[PDB]
Amino acid sequence: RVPLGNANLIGREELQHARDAVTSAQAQLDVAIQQYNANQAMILGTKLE
Amino acid sequence: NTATAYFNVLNAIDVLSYTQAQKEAIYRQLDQTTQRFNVGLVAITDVQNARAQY
Repeated sequence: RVPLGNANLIGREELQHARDAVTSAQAQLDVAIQQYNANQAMILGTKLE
Repeated sequence: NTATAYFNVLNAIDVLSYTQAQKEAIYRQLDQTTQRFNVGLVAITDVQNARAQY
């Protein structure tokens, strides 16, 4: 969507929404990654015994 | 007849101005549609329709 806005062929609210969507997706990914890391704190990559 | 001819000329002037404005608007719409297709949000049929309208 960015190039259309560069030439002023879409509303600026459309660019704001897309950028905010990218940021929100990044935050959700961070939440998932930290959850997984929290789970891995109880194993520390050691054998079963 | 003289009065009628005078007013006909004036009406023609006004209609010409209106159609010029219409052409500007349609040209900008065609530009938008072509750019969107190039960026990859529409199909060729939309560009064909825009060209027909222009």
